[PDB]
Amino acid sequence: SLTHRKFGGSGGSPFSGLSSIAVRSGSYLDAIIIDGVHHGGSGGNLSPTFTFGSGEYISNMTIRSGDYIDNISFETNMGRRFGPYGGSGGSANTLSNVKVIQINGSAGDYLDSLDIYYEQY
Amino acid sequence: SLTHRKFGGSGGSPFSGLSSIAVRSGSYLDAIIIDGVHHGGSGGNLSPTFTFGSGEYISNMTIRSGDYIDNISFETNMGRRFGPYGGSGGSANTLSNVKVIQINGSAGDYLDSLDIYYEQY
Ligand SMILES: OC[C@H]1O[C@H](O)[C@@H](O)[C@@H](O)[C@@H]1O
Ligand SMILES: OC[C@H]1O[C@H](O)[C@@H](O)[C@@H](O)[C@@H]1O
Ligand SMILES: OC[C@H]1O[C@H](O)[C@@H](O)[C@@H](O)[C@@H]1O
Ligand SMILES: OC[C@H]1O[C@H](O)[C@@H](O)[C@@H](O)[C@@H]1O
Ligand SMILES: OC[C@H]1O[C@H](O)[C@@H](O)[C@@H](O)[C@@H]1O
Ligand SMILES: OC[C@H]1O[C@H](O)[C@@H](O)[C@@H](O)[C@@H]1O
Ligand SMILES: OC[C@H]1O[C@H](O)[C@@H](O)[C@@H](O)[C@@H]1O
Repeated sequence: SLTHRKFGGSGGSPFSGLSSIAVRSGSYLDAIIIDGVHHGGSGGNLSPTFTFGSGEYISNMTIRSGDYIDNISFETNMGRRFGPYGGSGGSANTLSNVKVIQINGSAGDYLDSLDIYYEQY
Repeated sequence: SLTHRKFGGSGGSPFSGLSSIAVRSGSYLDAIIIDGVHHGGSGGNLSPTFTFGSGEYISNMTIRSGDYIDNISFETNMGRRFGPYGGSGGSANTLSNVKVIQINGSAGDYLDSLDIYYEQY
């Protein structure tokens, strides 16, 4: 069962465990790079790094996918855009009015899958 | 609404967006360092870095807290441990039989709070 729990007091300023995303891409996403840590192969070309500012989160994302992740694009609450990166195969799915919390997945020579954890508004 | 959606196919090796954790600790947790990104103050002492392997996740976690986070320890599904680090103040809460997805929180000079996102089995 997916949940969250807060521990501790009311002070300080909020932070997120997710800080940056880049991809390698060609016809597919060869790799996703999350907070600098590479997952996937060495093919394609490396994208610039998107670093989240304070309080900035993915609010909308379009992923093309089939057996792999073909393409990713996203927009943040601050109206900044990443991508599209990758190719034109697969089929498209969109998340809208969300707050992405975490990205897990699976990868070999390419990025096979993404598990997006998010809050749906 | 906290939610998960998977995109793509069945192949490759699993990875988590949450890759590494270290802390600065003394009496309290002065800071948590998530995938190399520092959150909190410069006091206490820097712990070694714990880095997750493919398919590895925090399965049990004990947090002592009060006004701040006093202490953290955890165990993984591969029987590895981190901590305990910090002091004996505050009171303990344990998450048992979980899969940690994300660690967010709030920090100033110390780690005021943690907001742990997880699957509860
Ligand atoms: O993205 C998969 C594949 O696409 C193209 O064939 C090239 O850009 C490769 O280098 C890359 O590995
Ligand atoms: O995801 C890679 C590839 O997987 C399958 O072969 C199909 O869904 C394609 O359209 C897609 O491009
Ligand atoms: O990443 C694409 C492909 O790469 C490798 O061949 C393996 O890791 C497969 O399981 C995976 O599907
Ligand atoms: O239920 C998900 C989400 O839906 C809307 O955005 C609002 O009603 C929020 O209160 C709520 O949390
Ligand atoms: O952890 C809070 C605080 O605890 C002790 O007083 C010392 O270890 C300090 O350096 C540290 O900042
Ligand atoms: O959390 C830091 C500190 O906050 C309060 O002072 C109490 O709950 C203490 O027991 C605890 O050590
Ligand atoms: O982190 C402990 C403390 O540090 C600073 O004084 C501020 O950021 C406070 O809000 C916070 O509670």
